[PDB]
Amino acid sequence: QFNPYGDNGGTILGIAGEDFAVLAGDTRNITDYSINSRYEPKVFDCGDNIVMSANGFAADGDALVKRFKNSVKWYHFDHNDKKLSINSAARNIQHLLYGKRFFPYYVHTIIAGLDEDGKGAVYSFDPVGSYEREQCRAGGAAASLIMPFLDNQVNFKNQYEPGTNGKVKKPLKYLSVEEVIKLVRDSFTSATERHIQVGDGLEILIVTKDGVRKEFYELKRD
Amino acid sequence: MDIILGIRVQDSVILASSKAVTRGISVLKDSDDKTRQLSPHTLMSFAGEAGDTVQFAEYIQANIQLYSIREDYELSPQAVSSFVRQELAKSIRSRRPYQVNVLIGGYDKKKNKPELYQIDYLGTKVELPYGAHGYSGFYTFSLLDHHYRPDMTTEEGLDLLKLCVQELEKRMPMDFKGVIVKIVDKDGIRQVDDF
Amino acid sequence: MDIILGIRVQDSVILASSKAVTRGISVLKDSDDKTRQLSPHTLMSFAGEAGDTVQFAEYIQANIQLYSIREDYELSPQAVSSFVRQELAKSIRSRRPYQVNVLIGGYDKKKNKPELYQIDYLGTKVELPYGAHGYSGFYTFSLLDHHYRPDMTTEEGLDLLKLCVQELEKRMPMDFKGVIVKIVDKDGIRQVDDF
Amino acid sequence: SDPSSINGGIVVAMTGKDCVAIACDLRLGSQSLGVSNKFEKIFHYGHVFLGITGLATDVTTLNEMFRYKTNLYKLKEERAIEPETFTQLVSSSLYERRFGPYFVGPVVAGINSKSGKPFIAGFDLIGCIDEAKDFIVSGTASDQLFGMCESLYEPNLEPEDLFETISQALLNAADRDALSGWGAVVYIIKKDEVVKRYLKMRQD
Amino acid sequence: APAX
Amino acid sequence: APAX
Amino acid sequence: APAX
Amino acid sequence: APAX
Amino acid sequence: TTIVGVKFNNGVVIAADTRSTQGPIVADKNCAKLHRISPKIWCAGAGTAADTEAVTQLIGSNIELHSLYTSREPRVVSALQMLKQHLFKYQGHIGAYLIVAGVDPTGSHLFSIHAHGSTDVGYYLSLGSGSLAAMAVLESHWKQDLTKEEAIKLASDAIQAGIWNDLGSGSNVDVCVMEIGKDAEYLRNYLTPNVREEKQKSYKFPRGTTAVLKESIVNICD
Amino acid sequence: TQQPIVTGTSVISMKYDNGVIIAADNLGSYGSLLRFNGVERLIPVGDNTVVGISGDISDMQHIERLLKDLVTENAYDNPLADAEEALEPSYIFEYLATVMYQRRSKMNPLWNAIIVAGVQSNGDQFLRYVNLLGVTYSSPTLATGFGAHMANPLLRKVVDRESDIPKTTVQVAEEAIVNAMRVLYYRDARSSRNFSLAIIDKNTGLTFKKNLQVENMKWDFAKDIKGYGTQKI
Amino acid sequence: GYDRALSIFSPDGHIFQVEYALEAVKRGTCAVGVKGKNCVVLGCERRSTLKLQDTRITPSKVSKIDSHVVLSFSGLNADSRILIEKARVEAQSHRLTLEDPVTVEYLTRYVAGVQQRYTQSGGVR
Amino acid sequence: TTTLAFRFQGGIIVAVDSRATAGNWVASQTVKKVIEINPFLLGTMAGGAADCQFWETWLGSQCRLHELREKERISVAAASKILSNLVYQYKGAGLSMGTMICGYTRKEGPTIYYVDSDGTRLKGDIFCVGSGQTFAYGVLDSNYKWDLSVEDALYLGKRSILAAAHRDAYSGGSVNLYHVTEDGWIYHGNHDVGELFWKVKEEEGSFNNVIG
Amino acid sequence: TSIMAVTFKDGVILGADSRTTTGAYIANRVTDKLTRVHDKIWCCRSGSAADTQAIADIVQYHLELYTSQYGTPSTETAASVFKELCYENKDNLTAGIIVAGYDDKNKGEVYTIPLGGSVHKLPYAIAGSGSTFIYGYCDKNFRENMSKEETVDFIKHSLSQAIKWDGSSGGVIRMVVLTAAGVERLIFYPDEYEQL
Amino acid sequence: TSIMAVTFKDGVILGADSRTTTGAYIANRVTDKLTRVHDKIWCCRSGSAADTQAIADIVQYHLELYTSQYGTPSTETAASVFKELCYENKDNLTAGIIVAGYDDKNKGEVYTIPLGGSVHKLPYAIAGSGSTFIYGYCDKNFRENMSKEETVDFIKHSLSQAIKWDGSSGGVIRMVVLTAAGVERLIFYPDEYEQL
Ligand SMILES: [Cl-]
Ligand SMILES: [Cl-]
Ligand SMILES: [Mg+2]
Ligand SMILES: [Mg+2]
Ligand SMILES: [Mg+2]
Ligand SMILES: [Mg+2]
Ligand SMILES: [Mg+2]
Repeated sequence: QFNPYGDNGGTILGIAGEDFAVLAGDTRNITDYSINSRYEPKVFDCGDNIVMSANGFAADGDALVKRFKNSVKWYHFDHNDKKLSINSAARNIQHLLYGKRFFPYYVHTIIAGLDEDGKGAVYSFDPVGSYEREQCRAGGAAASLIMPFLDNQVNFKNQYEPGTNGKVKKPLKYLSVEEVIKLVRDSFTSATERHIQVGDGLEILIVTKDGVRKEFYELKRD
Repeated sequence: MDIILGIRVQDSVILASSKAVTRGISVLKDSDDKTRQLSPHTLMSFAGEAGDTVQFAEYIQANIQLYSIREDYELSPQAVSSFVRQELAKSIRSRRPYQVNVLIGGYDKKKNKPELYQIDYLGTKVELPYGAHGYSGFYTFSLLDHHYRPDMTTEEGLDLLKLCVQELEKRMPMDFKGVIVKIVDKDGIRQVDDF
Repeated sequence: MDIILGIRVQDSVILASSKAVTRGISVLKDSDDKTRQLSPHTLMSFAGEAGDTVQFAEYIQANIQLYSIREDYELSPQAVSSFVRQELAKSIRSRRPYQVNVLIGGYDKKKNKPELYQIDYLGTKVELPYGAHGYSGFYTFSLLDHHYRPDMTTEEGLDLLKLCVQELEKRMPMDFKGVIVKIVDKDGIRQVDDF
Repeated sequence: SDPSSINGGIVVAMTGKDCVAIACDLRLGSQSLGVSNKFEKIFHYGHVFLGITGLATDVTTLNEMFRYKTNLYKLKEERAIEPETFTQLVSSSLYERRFGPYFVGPVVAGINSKSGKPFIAGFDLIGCIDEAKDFIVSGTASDQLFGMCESLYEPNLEPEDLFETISQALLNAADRDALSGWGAVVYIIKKDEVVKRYLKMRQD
Repeated sequence: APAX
Repeated sequence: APAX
Repeated sequence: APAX
Repeated sequence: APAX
Repeated sequence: TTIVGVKFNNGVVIAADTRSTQGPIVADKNCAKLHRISPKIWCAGAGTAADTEAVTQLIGSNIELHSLYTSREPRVVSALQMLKQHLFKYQGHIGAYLIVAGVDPTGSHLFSIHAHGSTDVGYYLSLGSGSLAAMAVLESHWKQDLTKEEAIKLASDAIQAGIWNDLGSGSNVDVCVMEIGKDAEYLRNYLTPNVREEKQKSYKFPRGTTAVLKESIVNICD
Repeated sequence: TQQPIVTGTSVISMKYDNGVIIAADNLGSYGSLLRFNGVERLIPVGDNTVVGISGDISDMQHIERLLKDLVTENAYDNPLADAEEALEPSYIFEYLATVMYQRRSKMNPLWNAIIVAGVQSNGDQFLRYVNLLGVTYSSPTLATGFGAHMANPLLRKVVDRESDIPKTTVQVAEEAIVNAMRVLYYRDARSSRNFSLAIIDKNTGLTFKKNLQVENMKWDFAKDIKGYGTQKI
Repeated sequence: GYDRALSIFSPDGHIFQVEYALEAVKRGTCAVGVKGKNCVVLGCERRSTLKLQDTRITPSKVSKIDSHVVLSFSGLNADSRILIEKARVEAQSHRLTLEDPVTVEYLTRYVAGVQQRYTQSGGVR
Repeated sequence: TTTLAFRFQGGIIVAVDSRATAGNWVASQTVKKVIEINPFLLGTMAGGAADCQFWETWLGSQCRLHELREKERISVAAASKILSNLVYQYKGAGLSMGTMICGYTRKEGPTIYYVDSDGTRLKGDIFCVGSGQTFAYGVLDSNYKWDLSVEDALYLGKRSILAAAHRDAYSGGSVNLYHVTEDGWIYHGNHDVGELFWKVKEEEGSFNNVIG
Repeated sequence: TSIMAVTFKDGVILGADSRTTTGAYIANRVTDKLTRVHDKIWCCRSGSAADTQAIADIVQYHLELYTSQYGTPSTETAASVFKELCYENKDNLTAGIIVAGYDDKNKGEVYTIPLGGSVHKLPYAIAGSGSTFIYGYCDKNFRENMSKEETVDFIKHSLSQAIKWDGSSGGVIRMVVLTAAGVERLIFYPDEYEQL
Repeated sequence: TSIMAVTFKDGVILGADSRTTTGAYIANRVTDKLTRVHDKIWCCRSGSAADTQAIADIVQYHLELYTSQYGTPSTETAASVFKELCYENKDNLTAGIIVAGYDDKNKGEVYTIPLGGSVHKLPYAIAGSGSTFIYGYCDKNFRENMSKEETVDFIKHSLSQAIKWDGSSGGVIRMVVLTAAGVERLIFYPDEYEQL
């Protein structure tokens, strides 16, 4: 019987700071136990200071990204070149996803950019368009390995103030871009160690009010 | 849903319908009225698939009320029952059939007779002295075969109904949270408030 | 079968067990005692697959009574519970396993402490302040999490149990026909006759 | 219907400088229903520690079995069983039930009392030994534990530092698993003192 | 699809 | 059970 | 059915 | 499995 | 797994990667897939990890007893026959896929055994998920009359193809060389081309970070 | 909902310093029956693109017709059809990728794996893959079927990353491709000895070689193999 | 389907088919509505060039749309039946979905909407 | 999920948890399971995260159009029936929703409707909905009185979600609290179970099953 | 597989391809499917590699024990021992075996044992997946009392065709010659047989 | 079925057995599997009798209409119309068809259309269940530019063997000869072809 879905592996990760946000993903693409490519990007600049990744079944991921990019194009055409805010992108993507509720896109979607007050924002979606804004999200194959690390290191979960008798939590605070890139790089090397579908390369898109910058790092190729 | 009964006595039709609404391992409600007034002298009780029951009942109610307004006249219980049967008979061969069973109790004012119709989801119609849908019938039919008489009063009918509810509360596996009882006669439709 | 609960208070263990025995759409019985005395200070309630429950309970009872006669001594509740667990743990990999869940309530006379053990058909044993098997736990555990205190009297325990039975009679789909309550303490095992 | 995730729970073990740590959560449930908050998954036979995750009836059974076997070992050998040896005994005993196994994920930790070496190991349900320098993980939140351990861990931690690290790995992994948590215990094991600490964690 |  |  |  |  | 065996001039060499998987997760980064059946008969195993270890020890045990009983050094064909007849009896349910090699009074030998119990003879062999990557290399570079050093290079090259190109294989290369008239040399972690890079940050916590409820000294003594 | 009947096995390919090479054997199998032997599975489009196809041959022939119709359509009202508005490899690929994904989305796939190899008008090498699911990817080496398992590891020994492409000559790369084809003939039970190979160079253009054969095979050691273990003669 | 644009604009900005429909109303029997402090009364003339009429069965001029709303009219009698039926159906549908009978304004707005629709749809007068 | 809503002397209490799960994987601890439809209308979410979120924000748009067209706020009955008639059209397609539509209008008073994806629509004073509904019911039912003070009602609702969050593996994160009156809804905060459990254990002396 | 055995003037010749299959993957391209169960009684193996090896090993053992007690067994006897194994274990075995041997009384003999464990004595026999494609050819070209060189050619040409059409056959063509003169192993490589 | 078509010096010959099967029962022992779609374009039918008849009837209709508007269609064109039907309806059809025709420009041509609806132009083609048994034979015996008598013999001998081994083939051997000279029907009975 023909199975219209496949699984291309990889994993993605979004972190939001005070005046920036990052969207990272490995560059490995796989099916079963074979590597298809060691460098096939899956995080994209979509215009209007929005970056997007839709990880899982790549064909669905590409279709969705294409549709959203196109949605941004027509938003300009129809509303006098107005900037598509991250909250508006998120809601639009919900409708893109839920429109295929009964034949879903098999992807975990994350977008990152800046909210309307210039603060860093990360939005994540389930495959049929449930969504939520967060400081923090890992998605894809190694999500279960990385996400609890992020709860601990980004949101300081289960961490208390020493000598306060486990009564005063470690206080929340925004991270510098330098600190965030450190957590991203460590998250991915750890994920690469223990997950076979993660490796080869890491591409990070950083989003500030001056635009979108990229950084790339080698990952273990086994 | 589950328990719906009906008895026709000399001068009225009595409908008894369980109050419980259960989903999973939770009784969500214990005061549910499983009935719709179709016209001032016609009442319909219903049981079956969740959602389907009320959707069907209200849809029939809307159609009968429309007819009443259009002709300034009340359709006879026999006529209403035939309309309802046809709707269910169509439904059973649809893409998704209504899984609803009904009892229609009405007082025909032209004949001055009470009438009870039992119709299942397939559109199987029968006029009866007493009726039941679901597992209820497995206790009540035999009980009523024994105790029922054609010329009973409304009060005798209610006592006969107490017997049925008692037996069901003794031998039925489920807690159906009692019944709401309604009487249909020459003066219309009313509800007994302590049962 | 279905409902079995147990609460351990300061000086006793209280077991409450439903009285109904249902097969198909008929409640065959409303006074069933779902319990066996294993020794004078140890009581076991049980629920599960028809036939298996009593066969298992009586078999354990026979073994514990044999031990008592042989050694002229009463096995501690902890020891009895471990014996029972092993029997169920063997059973789960047999050709046909016992599908029986039990609560073992006992008063340890060496320690002067009441003890409640919850054991499922897989041989999963846990000692608890309060316990339940089947769907009952889905209402009572949270209720008991709220209202239970470790130092309650036997009377406080019974009131706490009234709360549990009330909630189950409100929200459970089935009519389980009330509970038989039994108290295990330093003076042995007795039955409360009006619950 | 998957026996390894009916009851839930986790075990993690780590090595440090002249020490080992082994920790577990305290949950025992029946699918969605939490039943017990006191169900410890770590046992010891002399100075050798065994943690067992998986089906709770088998966890209990295997503890009772290895107590039995190590007691006879001690009587005949006139010494306490060492971790390297116990690890082998665990492996033999599980593989003996190859085609009708115990649905468990055992973890061994301890210090060899002759050589002073810290030792940890993990097993599959069928007896396969996984010996490791660093950490072993087990249970329904094993993915999470692998993630936490692989990022948090560093070699040669002092006992009080190792305690923080293993605790944080357990806690944050448990909190991303619906079937693990409800309390936690951490054993810090040095050549001849063993401290046992109960952690404060979220109770949902 | 995740649930609530 | 793990593989190689 | 008739095959060839 | 290997066949010939 | 990836495993290989390569014959040469005066003996035989086997090699294996060191990755263990439980689904997509790497269970063990450095397990030993090379097993000693007798001092000069070694075994590489792929498939169900416990099965390859257990079946290798059992036959190793019986070979030792047999060697003692006969006052002779064990032969590879005895290990071969015992392994195959055992595996055949179990109709494939014991999932051991083995490359058996060694030297004995008869000479040097190389065999493979599949789990249903069929055996093969060859100058070069590969088994496991990475066997096609390895076999591509073996078919490309193998020749008649290899020296010991050529055979080692060829073997570890074949394992490397598996490490890089197969998601079921990774980490290190183990080798064992069995030369006629000499002791077998077991080269554990012969190659280590997948060393984890230095982490960006130390996650060592402030002491007292973790909230404790109780302490107590455990009694390990008598 | 389909099942492939007449099928073609691996298509293998790689980038080198000046262009791309792609190869595929001339077999059309029918299950285990090696039914047809003169099957061309590399289809050139213009003088700058070759499309290599594996999988169902009836669907391959359909795709041939689409490509040949695409060339026709591009020439319509196009005075620069053989110049600035000639079909690029990237156009041909995206068209195919679009079709493949639409057909999978209608639950009626074209049962193929496709590699589009060519050189863009600016001289850049194009190598991209698409299959019945509409999955697409690019790599310095690409292969389908057994090729993915056996050719890629060999071809990646030559070009393991982007930077290795300038360092790889057409002689080196053709050697690797031709060697990979031999290995596949040793090891793939649905391969043939005969194959075609095409080079698309940014200077020399398209060279299409038909009727190649696998040669220099090692079989001699077979004579020394007696029995399956203990047998001697 | 028959498509012709029958209701169209004339050079002076009038829609003659709508205006001629008004002429048909003008020819109709008189109807009057007066609302008191606490009631509304509907009066209707019946043209008296007709004896041998059977008044039991002859369509009355005031129609109940629901049990709390009535509608009367002047103009083409056959046309009015169509509007009354549509109005009656909408009244029941409103009860079904809103669980409340129609307001008089709502029901009026609906009937009005139907009438307007017939002034810019093809093939209908 | 665990969600509840109950009517009482002082209006309506609405309380929900914030956990989303995919199997045993805890997907989020910060889901907003109450949707604020208008200043007098609330909807609760349980079942499919997307199904609930999508159709309940769609419901808000439909309620907005009602008030533009009718120059009047929509009745709870009519708002709930839009949602129930919508999901009934999809019956069998596999939508998964258990929702409560909670609000005040002058014509109705404070009103709660339970609406689920089988097409069941029920008016009532007390409902609990979700995988943890039974746990919430146990506490809620055994302390419920019509005459609870606003203060007690808020706590009971909060405490009932806590009960379910503790015992039900698929409920947790935090409690979100609302109070609905004749003047509209009032938010009464987000309460992490992380701290709330220990606070309640200490102050109330309950949860003795737990190692203190 | 493709296998066959052919009787001729001086005895019998066995022939086979050398391909072992694991799906569409060739697990072994130089397999030896012609197997000795006694000095001048050999068999061709097809079907499951594990089953046919296990069977041949048992048969070799029986005939070794037969030899010790009663001297050289007949080819018929060897075929009977194969049958007994194949027939009695027909539910668990996938083994298509041709038995061929040389007596001095009986000259060359061929017994084929298909899946069910029936026995069939024939002048020549073909079997294995590839045999389907050469029923036509072999029936048209076989004669009795061929010479050694004619028989080698018949087998070479037949298996060449079976290998050409069957994807589950390939590699080298192996042959084993069985006469009064002893036992001769032959091998023919692709470059020779392919272009026949 | 067993069917084949062979090009030669003067044109092309089609051949077929005459067996129709309804299980192991022979529903028709004198079937005509060689079918006219135009004066000198014919086809051999295999697979479902109903499918192949329905297909051939439609093709005949298309080519009749083609003829009326544009004159005589090429054999390639006829094969294209078969393909279009077989390919587009591949899910619902069990039709293995060989198309053969004679142009005066192109001489004899053979196109085979297997199950999936692919097209393959060949010097000769064989198909049907019985064809498996004669791949060896036919590959060994076919040459290009045979004479009419050689081609009749090749087909007769080939189908004789296919019929001998295939239980789903039998009856008479029918042939249709296609040259510039016109159209010739041949038939050969069992007593002749069996003992070849
Ligand atoms: Cl073999
Ligand atoms: Cl026919
Ligand atoms: Mg990796
Ligand atoms: Mg948890
Ligand atoms: Mg919880
Ligand atoms: Mg077998
Ligand atoms: Mg072949």
